[PDB]
Amino acid sequence: SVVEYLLQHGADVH
Amino acid sequence: SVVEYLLQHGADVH
Amino acid sequence: SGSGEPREEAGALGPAWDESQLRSYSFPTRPIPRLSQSDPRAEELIENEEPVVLTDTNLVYPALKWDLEYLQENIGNGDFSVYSASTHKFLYYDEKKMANFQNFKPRSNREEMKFHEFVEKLQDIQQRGGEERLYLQQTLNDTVGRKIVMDFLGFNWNWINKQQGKRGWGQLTSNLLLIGMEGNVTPAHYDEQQNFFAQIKGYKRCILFPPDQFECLYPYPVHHPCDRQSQVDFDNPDYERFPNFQNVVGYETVVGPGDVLYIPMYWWHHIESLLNGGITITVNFWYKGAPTPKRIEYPLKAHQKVAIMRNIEKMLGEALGNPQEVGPLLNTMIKGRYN
Amino acid sequence: SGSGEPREEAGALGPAWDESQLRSYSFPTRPIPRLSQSDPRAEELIENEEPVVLTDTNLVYPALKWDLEYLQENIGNGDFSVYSASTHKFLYYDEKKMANFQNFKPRSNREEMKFHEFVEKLQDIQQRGGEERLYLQQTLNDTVGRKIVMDFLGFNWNWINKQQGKRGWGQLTSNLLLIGMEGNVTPAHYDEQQNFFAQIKGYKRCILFPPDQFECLYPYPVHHPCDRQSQVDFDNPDYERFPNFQNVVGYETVVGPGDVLYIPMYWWHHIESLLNGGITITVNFWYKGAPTPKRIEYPLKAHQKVAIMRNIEKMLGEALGNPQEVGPLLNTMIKGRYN
Ligand SMILES: O=C(O)CCC(=O)C(=O)O
Ligand SMILES: O=C(O)CCC(=O)C(=O)O
Ligand SMILES: [Fe+2]
Ligand SMILES: [Fe+2]
Repeated sequence: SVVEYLLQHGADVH
Repeated sequence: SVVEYLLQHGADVH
Repeated sequence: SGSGEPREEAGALGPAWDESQLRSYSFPTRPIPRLSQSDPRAEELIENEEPVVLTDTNLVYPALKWDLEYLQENIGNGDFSVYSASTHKFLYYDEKKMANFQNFKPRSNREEMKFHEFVEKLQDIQQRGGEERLYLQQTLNDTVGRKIVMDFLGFNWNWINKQQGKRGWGQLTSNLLLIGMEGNVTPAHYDEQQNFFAQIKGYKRCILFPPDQFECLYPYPVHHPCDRQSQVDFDNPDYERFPNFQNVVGYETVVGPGDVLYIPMYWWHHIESLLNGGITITVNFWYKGAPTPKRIEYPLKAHQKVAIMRNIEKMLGEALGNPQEVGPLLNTMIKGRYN
Repeated sequence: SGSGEPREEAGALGPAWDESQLRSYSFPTRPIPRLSQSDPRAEELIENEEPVVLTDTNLVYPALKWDLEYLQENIGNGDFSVYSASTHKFLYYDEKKMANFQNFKPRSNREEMKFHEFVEKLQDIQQRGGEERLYLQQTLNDTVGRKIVMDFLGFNWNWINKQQGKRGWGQLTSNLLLIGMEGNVTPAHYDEQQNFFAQIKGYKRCILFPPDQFECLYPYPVHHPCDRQSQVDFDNPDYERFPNFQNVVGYETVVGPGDVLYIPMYWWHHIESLLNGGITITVNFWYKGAPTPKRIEYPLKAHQKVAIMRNIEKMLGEALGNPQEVGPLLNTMIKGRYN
C-alpha cells in the first residue's frame, strides 16, 4: 500500500 | 491524514 | 547524429528543411525511429513506452489543410490562450502555484483573445519587424465552428482509440492546438500523460530524453511554478549548478505535416519550430496513463522513481505546512548521512 | 559551564566526585537543573519536555542498597544480556537490521549469562588487569528473586504513575537494569520513549542535546544497525564529514545514588560512568509517548520533524524494495534542486 501510495501520480501537462 | 501519517512514530530504544 | 538527412518533399520540391534551421546545443542525440503504423516495430516501441515517429496514421488528415485564414474563418469566436515573450523560450508557468513562490515573475505572459485578434497581432509584428513572440496554446472545445467540427470528426479515431485500448491508457483528456512563430521553443520538460503529437503545418525539431536522465536535467522543485521543467538553460548551461547536464544524451527528430510523434509519459521533450521555417501548427492527444500494475517488479523503473520523488516532495510540503521548508528538511536529512 | 561544583556527600565525606573523572570534549555545556519533585519549576520542565534532575523522588529508594553481592544472591538465574568491547564506547546495534548492511561488523558483542557468571568475568578482569569492558543491560522480568521483587514493589509507583497520567504518556514498556564498569560510555543517541533515569550506584555524567540539534549530530541512516545514534566520534570529531558538530551545544549533569534524570523523548544523550569511580548501577523507566495531538500547530516542533524524516526514510526503503537505494534517490532529489 505504501509503494502503491508512492507510485500514484497526477496528470499534469502544459 | 498525511501529516498524521508522517507524525506517527515507533518506540525504539536501546 | 541528429535528425538525419533532411527528408525530400514529394514532387521534387527539394529538402523539407535544412540544418541551418536547427539551433545548436552542447549535447549529442540519436535519431528517433520513423516508421509505418503497420510496422510491428512501431507497435513494439509504443508498447515499451519509447518514442517513435509514425508517418502514415492519417490521425489528423482533415487538418492538414488548416492555416490561419481557414481557422480564422471556421474556428469560432471563443477565447484563445496566447502566451507572449521577449525571448524564443516559452517556459510554462502553473499559476495556481505562483502563490507559494512570492518573489516570482514570469518570462512570458498569458492573454485571452479571439482567433482574428491573434492573427492581427501576428500580422502587426510581421509587417513592422518587431521582436515580440507569440504562441497560441488552446484546448479544442464546444465553441469551434461547424467545419472545424467536421475536420475533428474526420480524425483517425479508429486507429488512436485502438491504441488507447491496447495500452490500457486512461481517457483522452484533451487536444491542445498549438500555433507558434518560427524559432519558438518549449524548453525541456516532462508531462504526466501519454502523448500523440500530431504535426500539421510547418516543421518542429523534437529532442527527447528518457526518464532515467532525471539527474542530468534538474527539474525545478515540485511546488515551484515551473514544476516538471528543467532548470538548465539549454542555450547557456550552468555546469557549476548542473554538473550532470554534461552527461545528457538525447533522441531527436523533425516532424512535418502528417507525422505523429509518440511522446511517452514522463519523457523529457524539448520542442522548437525550425528557424525561418514559417509558422507551425500541431495538435496533441493527451491520455491519462494506464493504472499502476497489480504487481510491482524490482527494481522499479525510472519513471516510477520519478513518481516516488514527486510524491515525497508533495507529502513533505503538505506535512510541513509550508513548501519553502521542503528543501531545508531534505538537506538536513542527507547531509553527512546519505551523501 | 559543565555539571557545576561537585556536590558534597552528607556527613563530610568530601566531594562526591572530581573533574579529573570527566572525559574531555570539544563542545560547551550548560547545567541541567537539579530540583525537588515538589518544585513547580520541575513540573514545568517535564511538562515542556525539557530535562531535569529530581533529587528527592524515592523512585528506587529500595534499590539504593543494591550492589553485585546483594543482586547475585537475590536476582535469580535467568539470562542476562552482557555486551563486551575493546573500547570504552558501547555503540548499540539493532540485530534485526544487521541483515541489510552486509559488510558490517559490531564493535561490541552481546552474550547471555547468569548474574554470577557476569560477576565472575567482572572479577576475572579486575584481579588480572585486563583491558576488556563489560556492560550489563538487561530488562527486569518474572524470573528475579523474591527480595528483588520486594524492592521493585517498593519503588515510588505513586509518584511516577501520577507522572505517567499527567503527561498522557503511554504504558511503561520496561525497566532496563544497567551495570557498567567505570569509564564506560554509551555514545550519543536518542530514544523514541520518555525516560525516567534512576541512578542507584556510582555516578554518571549525562550530556543531553535538544532535538533541534539533529543537524549537528548526524545520526546513521534509519536502516543502519546503529540507527538513532550519532556517527560523530566525540573523542575524535571528523569536521570534514560532520561540519555542524562544531556548532553543537549540550546540557550536562552528574547523577548519583537517589537522583532521577528526566530524559525527554527524542533528546540526544551521551552517558558515561565517571573514570575511576567504580561500577555504576542504573534503572530506567521507558514510557511510550503521548499520542499525536488532535490539532497540529505550525511550524512543527523539532522532534516532530525528526519523526517526519524517519518516516520518509522508512517509506522510501520499503517502496524502493531495497534500503541501499534510499541514499541515491535522496541525493538525486536534492542535487541542483534543493541545495
Ligand atoms: O509543441 C510544443 O511546443 C509543446 C508541446 C508539448 O509540450 C506537449 O504536447 O506535451
Ligand atoms: O545508562 C546508559 O549507559 C544508557 C542509558 C540509555 O541510553 C537510556 O536509558 O535510554
Ligand atoms: Fe509537453
Ligand atoms: Fe538511551
